Amino acid sequence: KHSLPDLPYDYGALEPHINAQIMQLHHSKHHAAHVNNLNVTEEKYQEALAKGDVTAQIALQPALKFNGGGHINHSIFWTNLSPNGGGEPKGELLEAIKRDFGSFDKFKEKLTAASVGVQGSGWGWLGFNKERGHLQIAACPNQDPLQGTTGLIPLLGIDVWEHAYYLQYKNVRPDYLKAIWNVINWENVTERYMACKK
Amino acid sequence: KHSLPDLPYDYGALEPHINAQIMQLHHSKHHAAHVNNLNVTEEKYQEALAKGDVTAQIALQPALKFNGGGHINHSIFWTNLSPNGGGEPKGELLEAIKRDFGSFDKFKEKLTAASVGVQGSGWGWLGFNKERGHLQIAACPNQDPLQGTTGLIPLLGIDVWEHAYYLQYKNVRPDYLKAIWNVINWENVTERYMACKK
Amino acid sequence: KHSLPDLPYDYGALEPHINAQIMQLHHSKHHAAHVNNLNVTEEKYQEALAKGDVTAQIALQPALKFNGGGHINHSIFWTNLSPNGGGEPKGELLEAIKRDFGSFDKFKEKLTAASVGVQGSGWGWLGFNKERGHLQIAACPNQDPLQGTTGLIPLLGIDVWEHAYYLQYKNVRPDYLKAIWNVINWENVTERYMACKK
Amino acid sequence: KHSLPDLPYDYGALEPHINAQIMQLHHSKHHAAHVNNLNVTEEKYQEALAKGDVTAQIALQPALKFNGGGHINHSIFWTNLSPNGGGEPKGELLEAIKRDFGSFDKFKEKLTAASVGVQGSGWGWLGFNKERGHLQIAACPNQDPLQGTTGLIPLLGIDVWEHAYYLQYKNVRPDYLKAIWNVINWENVTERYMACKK
Ligand SMILES: [Mn+2]
Ligand SMILES: [Mn+2]
Ligand SMILES: [Mn+2]
Ligand SMILES: [Mn+2]
Repeated sequence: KHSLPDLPYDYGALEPHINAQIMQLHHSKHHAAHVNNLNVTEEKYQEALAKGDVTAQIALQPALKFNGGGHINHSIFWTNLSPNGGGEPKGELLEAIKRDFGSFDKFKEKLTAASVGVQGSGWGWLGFNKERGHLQIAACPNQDPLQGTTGLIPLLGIDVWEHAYYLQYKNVRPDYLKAIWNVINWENVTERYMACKK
Repeated sequence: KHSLPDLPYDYGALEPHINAQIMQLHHSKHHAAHVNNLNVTEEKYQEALAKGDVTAQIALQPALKFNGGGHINHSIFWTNLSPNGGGEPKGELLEAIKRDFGSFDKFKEKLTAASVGVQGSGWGWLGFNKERGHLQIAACPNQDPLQGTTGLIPLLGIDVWEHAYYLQYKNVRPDYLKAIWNVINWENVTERYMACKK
Repeated sequence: KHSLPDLPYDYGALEPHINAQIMQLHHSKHHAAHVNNLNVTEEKYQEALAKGDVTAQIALQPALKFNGGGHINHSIFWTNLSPNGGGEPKGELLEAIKRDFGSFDKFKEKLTAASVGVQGSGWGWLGFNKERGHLQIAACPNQDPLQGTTGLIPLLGIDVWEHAYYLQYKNVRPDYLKAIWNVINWENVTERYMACKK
Repeated sequence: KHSLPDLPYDYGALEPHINAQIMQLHHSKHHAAHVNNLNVTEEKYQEALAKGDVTAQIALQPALKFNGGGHINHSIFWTNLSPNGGGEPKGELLEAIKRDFGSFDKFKEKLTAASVGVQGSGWGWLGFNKERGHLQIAACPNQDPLQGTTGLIPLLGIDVWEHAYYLQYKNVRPDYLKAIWNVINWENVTERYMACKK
């Protein structure tokens, strides 16, 4: 049974970068719905699987990927942010960024571009390519999860669905991108990165 | 050269169903952006086409469909709404609705379902299948335009991108859908339908 | 579990419309591989579901849809053909074909077009739309199954993957489509169609 | 106006790795049809563009990408092969492969996996990522061209559509992949790679 995880901070902890109304709706409504729907879908898949009903398993894929992915994505997203975040990472993660993108600032331009480049709903990601052994930027549509659809280990995700920023920045997604850099929990991203050094 | 058409009414003409801030942003920003992006992309295609640069033509497709589609969809959308709208259509359109969907209410349930069913950004459409000579409902992702991607002639469209309802209804897309029926310009939908019968 | 069904005829029973080597490979190798891969994938999904591993479920979707779809599609296809086939259906099925497509010949022109119109691998289908209560022609990419991805009930399928015809007709898919009508099992298609009106 | 490029060798020049029947059909029929379809589509697109018909432009995208990509892909493919090729590439290309994939053998395994991994019709590619300045392996569906859809510069392509191997290898695609390494034109692959060093 999946559950809506608790945020590591209060709804207004990311102000003024991401306002309180967005955090509350995003978490209590959007993420919550993904969780509730995911549980129903999984139960239905178990029933279809037990019956060897292939058509039913196939028909359930859209809801499983969408809500299952949404659960994966938002859960990671909350840990990627912090009221004590911002600045730049340090140590091995910082060195990997320089090595793979030239500089931290160049990395920001790249992740920003991937995030701004999404037409429609989606996510921008900084990931780790296990076979190439280096960092890699990628964009995902709707709620398609990074690992489940590309194989890359997610380290940092940026939600660019309109509900992630509209109330505060309206149509100007770029302003939202410039703002979010102020609340990134580089400690969490670093931990996720080191988990790859397994 | 494509141009941003003026709305058929003022920004606040659709209150309280779709508020003034939504109408103004939707038209002055989202649609406005599609129009220029479309014109720039077409001029770019003209140059690639002239040079027989196939890679260039292919790389421009996402922008052309997204903004070209954005222009087509929103242009139809404004005409589909009216401060004097609402109610039910009459004549041949209504009879086709009864014939193809059973009743006006059943049709409403079906278009609402298709619209509510869009995962991510998209549109819900009531269209006309010229091949079969009857009505047909369909959903399109992002800005993919109905006729250009399915062959169906657009009669009535419902924008379900979060920017079309979020500032007012937040995450409750179903409440937006319920509200929009109050401003449907059935005169315009009937016109588009009869034109398929020219 | 799932197992490879036996053909309702010998591998060379559809000559000279579809030669023996194609029937043999298509059934004993292609469909066979789909079954074996399906069983393995279902087992993997059962494990991922039990552990609540959503990423694993997502990652397995491509293999599940492709091989599960492959098993579904080929199983129907074998029953849709017969050495004692060809001609035209009768009774209610023919009645619906005339009503929904104008005539049997127009129907053939339409399904033929949808089949030849597949760019890449896929299938052409004559299905039944339960909601609208009438026939509907649709095309599906790769092994995506008709009902699982469109909701339409499959009645007659035309495999347009190159392995369904290349050994005999090479690149000329139209020649293959022209020939297959000589072996369509209208008894089976009528049976499927009657099962829908229940 | 686009034209079918002559092969750099005779149809039976790649025996016994890729027989003469496949080479003749692949070039004179498959590639040839893409060229014709491309010219016809480009012309129709020019007509639509001139009249500002956005719907017409969108409707033509599938045929343009499919046949334009087809022309791009096969044109590169022909130059990627040679009766005097095979073995390992000489010069910097090999050092780059060692750097980015560990060794030549590892490189072959990955490109083979990416090629065998295509479900349905498609291509396997060894490309060059200009932004990251290193080699990168990717797979593309149907005829979607590498540079046009991913931005990666094509260096070596492996056609895995069934028409590229079925007449000779039937369903055993892995045997086709094994055999193709014997005719790789590393001179051309290096030529394409050096053009990326700029
Ligand atoms: Mn979100
Ligand atoms: Mn909109
Ligand atoms: Mn098949
Ligand atoms: Mn080919």
